[PDB]
Amino acid sequence: RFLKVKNWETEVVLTDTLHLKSTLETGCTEYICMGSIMHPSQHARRPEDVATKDQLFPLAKEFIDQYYSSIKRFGSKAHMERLEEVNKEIDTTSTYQLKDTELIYGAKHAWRNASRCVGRIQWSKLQVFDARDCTTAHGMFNYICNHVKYATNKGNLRSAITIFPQRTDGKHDFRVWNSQLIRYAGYKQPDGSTLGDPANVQFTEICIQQGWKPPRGRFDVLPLLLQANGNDPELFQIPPELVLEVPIRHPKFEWFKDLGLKWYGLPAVSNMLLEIGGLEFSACPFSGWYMGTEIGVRDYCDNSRYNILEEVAKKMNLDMRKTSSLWKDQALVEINIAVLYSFQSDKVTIVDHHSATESFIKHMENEYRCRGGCPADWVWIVPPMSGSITPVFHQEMLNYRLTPSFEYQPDPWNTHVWK
Amino acid sequence: PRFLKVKNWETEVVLTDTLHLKSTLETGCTEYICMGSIMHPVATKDQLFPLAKEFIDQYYSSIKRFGSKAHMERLEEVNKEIDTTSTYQLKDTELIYGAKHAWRNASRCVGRIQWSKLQVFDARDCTTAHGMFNYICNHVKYATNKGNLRSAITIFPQRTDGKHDFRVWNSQLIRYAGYKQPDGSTLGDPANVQFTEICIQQGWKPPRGRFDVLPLLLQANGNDPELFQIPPELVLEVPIRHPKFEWFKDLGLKWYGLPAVSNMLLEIGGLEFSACPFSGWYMGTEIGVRDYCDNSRYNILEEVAKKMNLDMRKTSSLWKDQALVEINIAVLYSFQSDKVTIVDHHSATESFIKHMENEYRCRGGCPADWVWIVPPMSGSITPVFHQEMLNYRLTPSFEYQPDPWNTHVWK
Ligand code: HEM
Ligand code: HEM
Ligand SMILES: Cc1cc(N)nc2cc(-c3ccc(CN)cc3O)c(F)cc12
Ligand SMILES: C[C@H](O)[C@H](O)[C@H]1CNc2nc(N)[nH]c(=O)c2N1
Ligand SMILES: C[C@H](O)[C@H](O)[C@H]1CNc2nc(N)[nH]c(=O)c2N1
Ligand SMILES: [Zn+2]
Repeated sequence: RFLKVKNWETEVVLTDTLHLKSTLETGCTEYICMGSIMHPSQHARRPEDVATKDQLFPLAKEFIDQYYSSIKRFGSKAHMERLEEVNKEIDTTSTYQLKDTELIYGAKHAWRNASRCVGRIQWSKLQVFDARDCTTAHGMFNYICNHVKYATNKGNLRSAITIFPQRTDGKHDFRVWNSQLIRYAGYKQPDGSTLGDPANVQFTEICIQQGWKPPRGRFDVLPLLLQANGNDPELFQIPPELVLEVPIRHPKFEWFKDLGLKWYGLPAVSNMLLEIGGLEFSACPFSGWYMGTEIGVRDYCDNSRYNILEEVAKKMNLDMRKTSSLWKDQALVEINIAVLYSFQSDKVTIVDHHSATESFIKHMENEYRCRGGCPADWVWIVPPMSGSITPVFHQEMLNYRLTPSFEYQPDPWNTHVWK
Repeated sequence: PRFLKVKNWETEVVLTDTLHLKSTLETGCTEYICMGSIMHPVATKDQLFPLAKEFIDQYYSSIKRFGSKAHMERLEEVNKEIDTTSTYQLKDTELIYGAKHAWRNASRCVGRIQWSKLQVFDARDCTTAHGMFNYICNHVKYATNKGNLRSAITIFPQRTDGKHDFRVWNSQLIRYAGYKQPDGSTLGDPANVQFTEICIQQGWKPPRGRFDVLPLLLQANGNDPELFQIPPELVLEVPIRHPKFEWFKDLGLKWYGLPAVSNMLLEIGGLEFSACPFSGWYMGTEIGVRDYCDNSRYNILEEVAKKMNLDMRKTSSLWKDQALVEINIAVLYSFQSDKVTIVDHHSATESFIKHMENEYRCRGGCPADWVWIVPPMSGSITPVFHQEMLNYRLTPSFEYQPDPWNTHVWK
């Protein structure tokens, strides 16, 4: 009917009606909950390849209706002409093209609708770069460099998305093969161990297998692997002066900087799909700024990532014989103190998990007040350390799928037919 | 489908869940909205019949006697009781099987690797609050075992018409009192302020100290609850000191050794056991993260951080995180030093992954609530964080029930 959420620390109760506008299956049923499944559902709004008219047009009407409602038209002359324009365009090309305003609206609302994102208080402050005129990998690389430069802004980071041509028949996709624009290589060592970042071992190897000569260090910025109009991907080296990096040091442990650690300042996800009114932008790299835990809890401490916990623990002279000394927990805190201290000292935008979660609670209040709800995925909103001492831990959330949205998509190398 | 797969993204291990086909009651989610983080989303004859059948069939299957002569006669014997008396009585074997499987089925419990080692105390002959007290004392003494804790449950008479319920009004058997002061401050445990007032109103004379063990408030056969003081020599306690910080013991903190939850309802075969206190042993973060460090609890976070000379001006110093770790170190060190059973969140989550994999092997699945299985601190460095889990409701089960003072008709 109409669902309430309660915060068990403040007793604030919020009432959700926005979920009634949700279209896609979450994967749950009355009998099974899938809220901890990474990809619970395959319910897409359109089928395989180029859809028929009765498949694409109703999705397009819905988005156009939604956009003209958002600006307090709907039924206006411009709205009705737009519907005719979309209809003729689908009739004559089997697709349609978004206006600049519709594109900007759709990208912001994809971010506004991203139930897993704790950063959404910023959703309407997003710089949209229209790259729909792009035709080649070289052009994609040019757009990405300008994105990286604008978004980095000498450390005063600015949220941005660059949107490449939409999918047509599915054999002409634009893709950024990288998962993020900036990532460190991972090297599969002969003695079975791993040098660099273990997440990227496979992609690192694709790059090598494509002709990349690895410098074979521990912080090798990977090349860009860009695919335009379904052609074979091409390698490009981001100019180093565009890749802002922060040396990790600790405000008290002077031996910390001697660990020779750094991280990059710009998180820019580049393997997701942006879906607006039935159109699918398979290359839409988007960026904001880091929550400190994303580098220092996940990027340094996952067992299949950097795993430098022990060395920080060893350097801290901790009992590592048994878990009940909580040596992992102690080192994990110090690493996250160090990451934040370094980014703040170099005036690179960063947010701690206490501040980001507090902002999200505020965003939730705003969304329920003016929009009747806010989709939120508790499993992803709660930070990976110190969860119960942040306000989101005690906040009930409702998760549901609204459109426009960002969607997962398969890595292109499982799909690509080379030439 | 016929199968559902769950993946561990750290180890790549993939398990196949067929057990969820046997879940019969709701999760609260719908096909279009997930309620995985909502905390909480008498039977007629014709209602009781199929629920009893399902449970007896399940029990006779478990003992490899399905379809047997004893199975068919038990079935017939149950239907006659339902027909004649509108209820039925579990055999002792079924009671034990039911209690153990309600724990096995508890999707929010990370401790379930131990489920088959549960001491079941049958208290269905109890008739008065005094009798309940006697049963609960023996439970406490048995489970505590001088620090070598043993899990146990004590099952009081089932619900009949809803007007004669047995209830433990306490939420746990052993909790400390909370007193709100005229100046707005709180003495003791702020989580128990409401129940503390209920006890004082029933005549309890509070010591008005910081660690007053609350009295038992016991309701038998639907009568007004009655107060009892647990004998102090039965309440094992642990003074909290720190292995490095000399000053920690000067906070004067202690905790009780035995977690014993007493406000939930045990449901077996449609029968409802409204009074069923059960106990295990602590995971350290249940005391150290939640029992001292929720802003609605003791709030020695600020005290520990002060004594640590931490920069408490900005959050980005992570003073709260730093002080939370040390309190949890102290909790574990103290219990281990006093030889009182406790488990840290790393050991517990690792054991639970082993348990889950074993349940998938022999049982076809294991329902699990990631929101609750993942510990309240250092989540991603524990192995359950990367473990996909399926949540569904099997019966027998433990269920929430409203506080008895909300619905009780005072005599
Ligand atoms: C501006 C500062 C931002 C912060 C601090 C932030 C924070 C986060 C974090 C911590 C996550 C979970 C990541 C993890 O732990 O693995 C997340 C997820 C996500 N963010 Fe944001 N974010 C920001 C901006 C943005 C922007 C600009 C977009 C797109 C326009 C975006 C879209 C998303 C999406 C789609 C997800 C979920 C992806 C998935 O399903 O896996 N975020 N965010
Ligand atoms: C013996 C060691 C045990 C350990 C270490 C353990 C651990 C835990 C923990 C940490 C939680 C989450 C509590 C919270 O974070 O607030 C939990 C929940 C739970 N435990 Fe266990 N437990 C144990 C024994 C038992 C026993 C013996 C039973 C019943 C026979 C039981 C039934 C439950 C139930 C029903 C819940 C969830 C309650 C709810 O729905 O809110 N546990 N357990
Ligand atoms: C825009 C933005 C900023 C930020 N600071 N962080 C993000 C993290 C993610 C994410 C990445 C990878 C995965 C899967 N490993 C899930 C995510 O939610 C994302 F998409 C966008 C982010
Ligand atoms: C809002 C949320 O559902 C609630 O605060 C839950 C979250 N997960 C939890 N997990 C555990 N183990 N214990 C809890 O008390 C809670 N609280
Ligand atoms: C199994 C689990 O659902 C999965 O690993 C999720 C859990 N929650 C997460 N939360 C965040 N923020 N980031 C993650 O990668 C994950 N991983
Ligand atoms: Zn769900």
